[PDB]
Amino acid sequence: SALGKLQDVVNQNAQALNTLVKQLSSNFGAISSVLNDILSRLDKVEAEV
Amino acid sequence: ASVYAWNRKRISNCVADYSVLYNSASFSTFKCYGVSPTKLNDLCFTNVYA
Amino acid sequence: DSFVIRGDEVRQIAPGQTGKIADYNYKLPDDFTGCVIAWNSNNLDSK
Repeated sequence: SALGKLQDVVNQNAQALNTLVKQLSSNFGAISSVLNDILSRLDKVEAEV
Repeated sequence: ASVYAWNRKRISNCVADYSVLYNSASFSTFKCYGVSPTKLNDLCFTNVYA
Repeated sequence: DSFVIRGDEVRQIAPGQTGKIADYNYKLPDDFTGCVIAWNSNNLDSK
Protein backbone atom coordinates (compact mmCIF):
# COMPACT_ATOMS: atom_id res chain seq x y z
CA SER A 1 0.00 0.00 0.00
CA ALA A 2 2.82 2.33 -1.00
CA LEU A 3 0.48 3.82 -3.65
CA GLY A 4 -1.96 4.97 -0.98
CA LYS A 5 -0.26 8.32 -0.41
CA LEU A 6 -1.91 9.30 -3.70
CA GLN A 7 -5.10 7.99 -2.10
CA ASP A 8 -4.29 10.20 0.91
CA VAL A 9 -4.35 13.22 -1.43
CA VAL A 10 -7.64 11.92 -2.88
CA ASN A 11 -9.18 11.34 0.56
CA GLN A 12 -7.96 14.72 1.83
CA ASN A 13 -9.63 16.33 -1.21
CA ALA A 14 -12.83 14.34 -0.72
CA GLN A 15 -12.71 14.75 3.06
CA ALA A 16 -12.32 18.52 2.94
CA LEU A 17 -14.99 18.74 0.27
CA ASN A 18 -17.39 16.49 2.18
CA THR A 19 -16.68 18.73 5.15
CA LEU A 20 -17.78 21.62 2.94
CA VAL A 21 -20.84 19.53 2.13
CA LYS A 22 -21.28 18.79 5.82
CA GLN A 23 -21.21 22.30 7.27
CA LEU A 24 -24.01 23.35 4.96
CA SER A 25 -26.07 21.37 7.46
CA SER A 26 -24.51 23.49 10.21
CA ASN A 27 -26.77 26.42 10.95
CA PHE A 28 -24.12 28.52 12.83
CA GLY A 29 -26.57 29.56 15.53
CA ALA A 30 -29.42 30.32 13.16
CA ILE A 31 -32.93 28.92 13.21
CA SER A 32 -32.28 26.76 10.15
CA SER A 33 -29.46 25.67 7.93
CA VAL A 34 -31.85 26.01 5.00
CA LEU A 35 -32.16 29.59 3.75
CA ASN A 36 -35.44 28.94 1.93
CA ASP A 37 -37.10 28.10 5.26
CA ILE A 38 -36.22 31.62 6.42
CA LEU A 39 -37.22 33.14 3.09
CA SER A 40 -40.47 31.17 3.06
CA ARG A 41 -41.27 32.20 6.63
CA LEU A 42 -39.76 35.56 7.52
CA ASP A 43 -40.11 39.09 6.30
CA LYS A 44 -36.56 40.36 5.37
CA VAL A 45 -35.92 43.09 8.15
CA GLU A 46 -36.13 40.41 10.79
CA ALA A 47 -34.62 37.81 8.47
CA GLU A 48 -31.16 39.37 7.85
CA VAL A 49 -30.10 38.57 11.42
CA ALA B 1 -61.68 29.13 29.60
CA SER B 2 -59.11 30.12 32.21
CA VAL B 3 -55.37 30.39 31.66
CA TYR B 4 -54.27 27.38 33.72
CA ALA B 5 -57.34 25.51 32.42
CA TRP B 6 -56.48 26.40 28.81
CA ASN B 7 -58.46 24.63 26.14
CA ARG B 8 -56.61 23.13 23.21
CA LYS B 9 -58.09 22.33 19.83
CA ARG B 10 -56.16 20.30 17.28
CA ILE B 11 -57.41 21.86 14.06
CA SER B 12 -56.91 19.66 11.01
CA ASN B 13 -57.92 19.31 7.33
CA CYS B 14 -57.87 22.95 6.29
CA VAL B 15 -57.69 25.23 3.33
CA ALA B 16 -56.73 27.84 5.88
CA ASP B 17 -56.74 31.49 4.80
CA TYR B 18 -55.20 33.31 7.76
CA SER B 19 -54.96 36.59 5.85
CA VAL B 20 -58.63 37.32 6.54
CA LEU B 21 -58.14 36.42 10.21
CA TYR B 22 -55.91 39.29 11.35
CA ASN B 23 -57.44 41.68 8.80
CA SER B 24 -60.64 41.38 10.79
CA ALA B 25 -60.27 44.52 12.88
CA SER B 26 -61.73 43.13 16.12
CA PHE B 27 -58.37 41.50 16.92
CA SER B 28 -56.37 44.11 18.82
CA THR B 29 -52.97 42.63 19.69
CA PHE B 30 -51.42 40.43 17.01
CA LYS B 31 -47.90 39.12 16.60
CA CYS B 32 -46.18 36.06 15.16
CA TYR B 33 -42.75 34.67 15.87
CA GLY B 34 -41.17 32.33 13.33
CA VAL B 35 -43.32 33.15 10.31
CA SER B 36 -44.16 36.69 9.33
CA PRO B 37 -47.90 37.52 9.08
CA THR B 38 -47.45 38.43 5.38
CA LYS B 39 -46.80 34.89 4.21
CA LEU B 40 -48.94 32.72 6.51
CA ASN B 41 -51.60 31.52 4.04
CA ASP B 42 -49.06 30.79 1.26
CA LEU B 43 -47.71 27.77 3.14
CA CYS B 44 -48.58 24.45 4.75
CA PHE B 45 -48.34 23.98 8.52
CA THR B 46 -49.50 20.32 9.09
CA ASN B 47 -51.84 21.39 12.03
CA VAL B 48 -53.10 24.18 14.22
CA TYR B 49 -52.82 23.63 17.96
CA ALA B 50 -54.82 26.61 19.19
CA ASP C 1 -43.50 64.99 7.14
CA SER C 2 -46.52 65.63 9.37
CA PHE C 3 -49.86 63.82 9.80
CA VAL C 4 -52.51 62.78 12.35
CA ILE C 5 -52.58 59.43 14.21
CA ARG C 6 -55.21 58.03 16.62
CA GLY C 7 -52.53 57.27 19.20
CA ASP C 8 -52.14 53.53 19.90
CA GLU C 9 -50.98 52.51 16.43
CA VAL C 10 -47.89 54.70 16.96
CA ARG C 11 -45.58 51.67 16.68
CA GLN C 12 -46.75 51.13 13.07
CA ILE C 13 -45.02 54.28 11.69
CA ALA C 14 -41.57 52.76 12.57
CA PRO C 15 -39.49 50.94 9.91
CA GLY C 16 -39.75 47.19 9.61
CA GLN C 17 -43.47 47.20 10.41
CA THR C 18 -46.51 45.42 9.00
CA GLY C 19 -50.12 46.38 9.56
CA LYS C 20 -52.58 49.16 8.94
CA ILE C 21 -50.67 52.43 8.74
CA ALA C 22 -47.44 50.89 7.39
CA ASP C 23 -48.94 48.96 4.49
CA TYR C 24 -51.99 51.11 3.85
CA ASN C 25 -51.26 54.69 4.89
CA TYR C 26 -47.53 55.48 5.20
CA LYS C 27 -44.57 53.17 4.67
CA LEU C 28 -41.22 54.26 6.09
CA PRO C 29 -38.05 52.77 4.53
CA ASP C 30 -35.79 50.63 6.65
CA ASP C 31 -32.76 52.84 5.94
CA PHE C 32 -34.55 55.89 7.44
CA THR C 33 -32.18 58.79 8.10
CA GLY C 34 -33.79 60.71 10.90
CA CYS C 35 -36.45 60.83 13.52
CA VAL C 36 -40.14 60.52 14.31
CA ILE C 37 -41.82 63.18 16.45
CA ALA C 38 -45.13 62.48 18.15
CA TRP C 39 -47.23 64.41 20.64
CA ASN C 40 -50.82 64.22 21.81
CA SER C 41 -53.13 66.83 20.29
CA ASN C 42 -56.46 66.06 21.96
CA ASN C 43 -57.23 69.75 22.35
CA LEU C 44 -56.20 70.36 18.73
CA ASP C 45 -57.66 67.47 16.73
CA SER C 46 -60.56 66.21 18.86
CA LYS C 47 -63.75 68.03 19.76
